[PDB]
Amino acid sequence: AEMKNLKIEVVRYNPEVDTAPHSAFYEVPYDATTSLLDALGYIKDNLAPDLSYRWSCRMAICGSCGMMVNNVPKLACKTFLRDYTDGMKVEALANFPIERDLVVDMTHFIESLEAIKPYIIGNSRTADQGTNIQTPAQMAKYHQFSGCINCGLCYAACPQFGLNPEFIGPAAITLAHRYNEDSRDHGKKERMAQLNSQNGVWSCTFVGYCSEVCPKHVDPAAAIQQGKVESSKDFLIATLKPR
Amino acid sequence: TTKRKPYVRPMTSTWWKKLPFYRFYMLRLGTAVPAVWFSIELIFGLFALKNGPEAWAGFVDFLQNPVIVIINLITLAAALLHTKTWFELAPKAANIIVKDEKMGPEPIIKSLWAVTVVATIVILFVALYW
Amino acid sequence: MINPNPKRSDEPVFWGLFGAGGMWSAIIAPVMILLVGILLPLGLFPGDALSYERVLAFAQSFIGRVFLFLMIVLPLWCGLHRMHHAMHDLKIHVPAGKWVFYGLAAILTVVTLIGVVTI
Amino acid sequence: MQTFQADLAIVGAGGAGLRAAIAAAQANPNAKIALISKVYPMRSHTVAAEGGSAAVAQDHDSFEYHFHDTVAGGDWLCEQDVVDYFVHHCPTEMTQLELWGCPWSRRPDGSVNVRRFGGMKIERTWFAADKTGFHMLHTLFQTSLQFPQIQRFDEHFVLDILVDDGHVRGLVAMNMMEGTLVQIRANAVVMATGGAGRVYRYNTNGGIVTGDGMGMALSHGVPLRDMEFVQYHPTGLPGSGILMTEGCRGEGGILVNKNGYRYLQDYGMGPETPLGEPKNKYMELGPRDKVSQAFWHEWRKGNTISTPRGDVVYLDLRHLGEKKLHERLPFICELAKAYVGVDPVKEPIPVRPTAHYTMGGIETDQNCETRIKGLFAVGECSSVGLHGANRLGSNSLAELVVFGRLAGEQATERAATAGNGNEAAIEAQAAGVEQRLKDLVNQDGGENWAKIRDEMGLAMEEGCGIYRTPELMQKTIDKLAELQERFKRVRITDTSSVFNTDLLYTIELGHGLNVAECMAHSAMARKESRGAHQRLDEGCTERDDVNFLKHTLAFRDADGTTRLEYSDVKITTLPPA
Ligand SMILES: Cc1cc2nc3c(=O)[nH]c(=O)nc-3n(C[C@H](O)[C@H](O)[C@H](O)COP(=O)(O)OP(=O)(O)OC[C@H]3O[C@@H](n4cnc5c(N)ncnc54)[C@H](O)[C@@H]3O)c2cc1C
Ligand code: SF4
Ligand code: F3S
Ligand code: FES
Repeated sequence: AEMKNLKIEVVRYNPEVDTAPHSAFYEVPYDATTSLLDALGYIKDNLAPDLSYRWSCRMAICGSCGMMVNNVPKLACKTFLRDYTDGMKVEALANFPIERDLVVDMTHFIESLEAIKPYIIGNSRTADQGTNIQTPAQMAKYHQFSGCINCGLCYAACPQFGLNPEFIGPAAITLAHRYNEDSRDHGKKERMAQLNSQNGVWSCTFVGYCSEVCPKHVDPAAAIQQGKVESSKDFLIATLKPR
Repeated sequence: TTKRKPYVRPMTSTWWKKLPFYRFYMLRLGTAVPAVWFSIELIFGLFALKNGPEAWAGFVDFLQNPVIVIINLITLAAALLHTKTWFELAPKAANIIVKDEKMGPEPIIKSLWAVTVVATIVILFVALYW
Repeated sequence: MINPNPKRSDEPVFWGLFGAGGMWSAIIAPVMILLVGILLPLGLFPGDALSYERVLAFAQSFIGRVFLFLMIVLPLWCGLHRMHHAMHDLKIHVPAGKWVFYGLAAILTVVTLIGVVTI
Repeated sequence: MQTFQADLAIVGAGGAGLRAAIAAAQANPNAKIALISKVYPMRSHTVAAEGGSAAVAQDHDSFEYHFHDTVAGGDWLCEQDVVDYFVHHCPTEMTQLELWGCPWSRRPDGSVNVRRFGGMKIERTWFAADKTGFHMLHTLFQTSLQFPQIQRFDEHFVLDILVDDGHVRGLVAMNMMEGTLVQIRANAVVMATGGAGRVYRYNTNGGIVTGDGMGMALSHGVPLRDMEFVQYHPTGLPGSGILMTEGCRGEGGILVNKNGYRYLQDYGMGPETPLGEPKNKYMELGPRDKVSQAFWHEWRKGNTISTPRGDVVYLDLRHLGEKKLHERLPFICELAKAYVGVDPVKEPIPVRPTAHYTMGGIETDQNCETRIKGLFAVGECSSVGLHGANRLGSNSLAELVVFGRLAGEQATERAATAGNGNEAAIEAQAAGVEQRLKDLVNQDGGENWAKIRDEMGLAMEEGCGIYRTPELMQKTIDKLAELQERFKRVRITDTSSVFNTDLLYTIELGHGLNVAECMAHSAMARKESRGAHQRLDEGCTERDDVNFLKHTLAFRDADGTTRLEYSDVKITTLPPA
């Protein structure tokens, strides 16, 4: 047989030399199994050694893949060339600054994640006492929301984040919600200030595209609305404490 | 000094035009306009009602312009769209576990529609039949 | 880097109203638009069911006073809330946006309240 | 070079590195800890594990059973005092992970559930759905955020360590985004860089698992221990090498050839068990080595199915059904559909043996310390003497948290009692790194690094696979020597400073070649068959406790040669025979 070739448009940028990003074009051989990740590797190996990008796992579990394919945020390792025979344009992950080629500044993402204290709080139990008790029912409360691989596709997806870079964002809020709903955790109060902030849940207008593009089906949109409900309760209780 | 020059892509006011998913979001927000327009119509109808039979007749004539009719026909379509989309979204606020599994959202959606269907019948019955 | 001591937003108040408004207008707006907007003016109703007399009887009745109040007011708080964010998302800059829309809602609410206690 | 101060420096932010970082923060609340990683922590390879972590838990279990399984499964190349320490500390650490929030799967009563891996008789493997590594790592990472003692250096690629007068004094790293070098001074340094499975053409490993840490240690006269013992997982997807977990066969899956025949019964793992009832030690739940070898035999008979990506057997899961699949195997179904166009409900999954885990690694004692004072090693990058000649399924994740803790605490103590070294000698070492880097950049000769890589991978696959011969091991040894010459003639055409991966991938390959040579040389000299090391030549096809009950140590001298010394295996209560 003979492998079919595909012309791929990769949006290059080198801050030492370029004043703005600019498209380049590479013919890449492919078959039904070939991923955008495979193709990026082929390019670097044979066409442009200076093509920089993030990746590692190759199986859509680490989250370093994140990038725009035809204005849709996707993971390179779960994007396949067979599906783009009419053309394929690859850009750096949207709503993040472009540092170099397909590598973006993820700092705000990490800082948002850190801010919401994503760890068990206020549980005095020690290991000599054995584990906590937690039923399937209790785990079902937060479990889906614990599946976030921090790929940041939901940030590229959210136009509110595009319009407001201080918005702590879907994944960050989702993680706060994940611990807030963990029966083992007692630090809900330690996380609300952020969630109650205008840059917290209240920057969300429920566009819902974060859940759409989420490769691990976390449904962060649902975590935010539940967050809005929880923030509202917290507002009411706060009004009624003249203490 | 750094050798980095972070390129920040701007976001235009036409961001929503590009992707049909963003378009349906904007169209949802769009439903607000007729809704507000309808609430306004009702205030006119309310005060035309208190000013007596004369004012009420002028209100009813307005409603059969019939450019207004087409606007109201559109208003109805918007309201039904708002309903369809509202019931798709409200379920996401509930975190309900049934038999060690997070429920939803179909069981809730169906219920909301059942209430809408009954309400419409109960109200149409009460308003017209007597 | 990120604000450690952020101001609590007052959004829950408006969101709550927006929430009740959307739910009310989802269930009850279609039939009402059909009645007032279409059936009434085209005269597609039996006898004197939607005649001036019977409407006034209903309106003036206590249930009608409360019903017409919520029917008008609840959708406004939902709709004006949505317009407030349509401006933001279209990047149309509105001076004192917060106060304008929610003030308009306040105003109209009051005007409606005057209406349902008669003028 | 900008210079930073730290009590201890940790190289790598996987399971082991984080656990170490957290431990040191708790051992000394006033400590300043520098956690270094060329990726953001959560991209570390520990994230990809789906089987589980071993810890004794059921009433009818004993630490002696877990100790015995490990030692026997290690074919008696385990350091028995280390195995004993290990088993006794797993429950503490698995429970602690639970306390830090790790969502371990549960029984109805709300206690943690366990299941069977690594051929074990009594089930003890704790599991977080089929995302155990993901959950372990994210739990560990996220937990580390509350400890301000830990200053992370995210996306910093460590180049070399700083050693003087037999004592480690810091390290040199490149800020990947800036392109600038940085000195980190610390009187204790913990290597936690993962294994070296990317020296193989086909593997289950993430791109980052390049053997960097093992290479750096080689450079300073620290030997790499038992490097010949490389573990293949028997069921990986062809081409990509992506892991299809043992869980598939745990939930009753089967392995068949082109004739639909369950070949495993003919290779000593009979008799066939019925579709509903898989039994431990039999058929598709037989010994890992026997299963991986069965494929090879079937390939010889021409019973493997042929595909574009390679010769395969079929992993058939149709007879499982939805409920079982989507409760315990959902991710496998996504993997199958995406990477081989196969729906497990309606079709069989193609598979073949695939390079997986690096049993060998940096030589350490029972406290995770190397022959260089203050320099520690932990996790897959190390050889603490836990795994001997074959690692037990699900003992790797437990090692990370058990010895990660130890190393974290141990390193805290050395730092405290270190005392100052010679300032000029150290700065000279730092200059040495910066200079060696400039030499590589200014290097030229028009060789493409990628092709050397491609060929290294092919050589390891052919020479150091499931079945080994002196012909092909020599062929691989010679091939690597060739590629080492070619490496000096490589030219790195990208001279940019902003996230220049051309330079970085080339450095990785350098380490890989050094490690690959240790693997091949160790294998060639080991004239016996033991665990994952299996030979076909006359007089080498069997275990030999008379002559080869000993660890291989591979040194690399300044002249670029790979020399071997051998060391003894500590026995306590379980001698062989
Ligand atoms: C697909 C798969 C499934 C598995 N499943 C299981 C299982 O179910 N149970 C089990 O017990 N074991 C399993 N294993 C084995 C086990 O998960 C790994 O051996 C273990 O997680 C490795 O952890 P680590 O901390 O030693 O290294 P890693 O997790 O690989 O982390 C290494 C760290 O070092 C950093 N690093 C490396 N080089 C440099 C450098 N030059 N500069 C800076 N940083 C550097 C990396 O960025 C990374 O953060 C599995 C392995 C694979 C591949
Ligand atoms: S939520 Fe879904 S998308 Fe947003 S980060 Fe976590 S995983 Fe990536
Ligand atoms: S995309 Fe954006 S605004 Fe809300 S629901 Fe999702 S976050
Ligand atoms: S490479 Fe790990 S997510 Fe795609």
